Amino acid sequence: ARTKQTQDRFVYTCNECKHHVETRWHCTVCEDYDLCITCYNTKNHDHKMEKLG
Amino acid sequence: ARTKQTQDRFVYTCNECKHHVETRWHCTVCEDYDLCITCYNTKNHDHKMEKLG
Ligand SMILES: [Cl-]
Ligand SMILES: [Cl-]
Ligand SMILES: [Zn+2]
Ligand SMILES: [Zn+2]
Ligand SMILES: [Zn+2]
Ligand SMILES: [Zn+2]
Repeated sequence: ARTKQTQDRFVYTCNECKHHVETRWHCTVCEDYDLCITCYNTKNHDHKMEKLG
Repeated sequence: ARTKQTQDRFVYTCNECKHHVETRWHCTVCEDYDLCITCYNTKNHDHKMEKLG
């Protein structure tokens, strides 16, 4: 038997271009700062970042 | 930036023992009939089944 269960998930946007991102450079210092790959390679953030997918 | 999004998913139980199942034998004929592996191997359903995980 199957039923529906409601749950949540995280959805990310690039803090710079405001676009939806799944692969993202995540700031290890800011609380809530992510960049798309293009913005990472264009306007680089002055904190250590990690690339998450 | 991250925010929460609400969404749903399917959760399955064994129609026989009523336990939660993730690996399950699914009836190809009934609309809503699943068996856990133990119940599949114990009280077999008189329809073709497929094993889903
Ligand atoms: Cl990159
Ligand atoms: Cl089996
Ligand atoms: Zn961007
Ligand atoms: Zn930062
Ligand atoms: Zn069962
Ligand atoms: Zn059946």
